[PDB]
Amino acid sequence: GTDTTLEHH
Amino acid sequence: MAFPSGKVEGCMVQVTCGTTTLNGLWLDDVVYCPRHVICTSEDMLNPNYEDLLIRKSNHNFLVQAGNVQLRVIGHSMQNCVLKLKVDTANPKTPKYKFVRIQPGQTFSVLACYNGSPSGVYQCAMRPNFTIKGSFLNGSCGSVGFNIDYDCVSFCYMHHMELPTGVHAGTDLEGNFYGPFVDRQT
Ligand SMILES: Cn1cnc(Cn2c(=O)nc(Nc3cc4cn(C)nc4cc3Cl)n(Cc3cc(F)c(F)cc3F)c2=O)n1
Repeated sequence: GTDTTLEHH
Repeated sequence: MAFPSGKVEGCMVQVTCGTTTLNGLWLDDVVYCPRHVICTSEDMLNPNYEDLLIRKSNHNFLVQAGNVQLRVIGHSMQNCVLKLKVDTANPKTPKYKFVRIQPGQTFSVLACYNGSPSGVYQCAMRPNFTIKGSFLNGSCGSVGFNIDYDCVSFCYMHHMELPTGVHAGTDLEGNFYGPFVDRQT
C-alpha cells in the first residue's frame, strides 16, 4: 500500500 | 502603510504534494503550510484529513526554496496546518512569534504565488472574522504579520476565498478565524 499520486513540479 | 516585507520574504517556500501546490512558511527547520495541500482535486470538496495523513509519506512532499529542494524528514498535523520537519534550518529565520489577532486589528499581508513573494499590503480583520484581501489563485499559504521592533509577529495564514469575495484563514497554530472549515464548499 503506497500512494501513487503523480507528482507534477 | 504596510510593514517592510524583507524579513518575511526569506521565509517563503513552495510546497507540492502530487499535483496540489501552495505556499509554505519556513522557520528554523519547520515548514508550516495549510493542510489542504494533501488533497488531490477529488478530495478537495469533502476531505477526510485523518485518512489522507495516513496515506502520505515524507517523500510525497516536495518543498522548494527557490531552486533548492529541501528534504522532508517528518510531518505532523496541528488543527488545519501541516508542519513539515526538514533537514535544513532556514538561515534567514528572523526573531518571531505566533499571535492571534482580534477583529479591528490590522496586519500586513505578503501575497505569494507558487512560493514567490508578489506584493505587500495592509488588511483589517472584520467583525465576522473575514478580511477584504487582495488574493488571486495560487495565494493559499500567504501570511500576514506585524513587526514589533526586531520581532515578526505572524498572525494569519491564508486559506480560502469565500463566495462573496472576502477571505478566510487561520492563525499559525491552525485554528480558523471564524466558523469556517478547510473544504471547497
Ligand atoms: C481566488 N482566490 C483568492 N484566494 C484564493 C486562495 N486559494 C488558492 O490559492 N487555492 C485554492 N485551492 C487550490 C487549488 C489548486 C490547484 N492546484 C494545482 N493546487 C492547488 C492548491 C489549492 Cl490550495 N483555494 C481554494 C481552497 C483552499 C483551501 F485551503 C481550502 F481549505 C478550501 C478551498 F476551497 C483558495 O481559496 N483563491
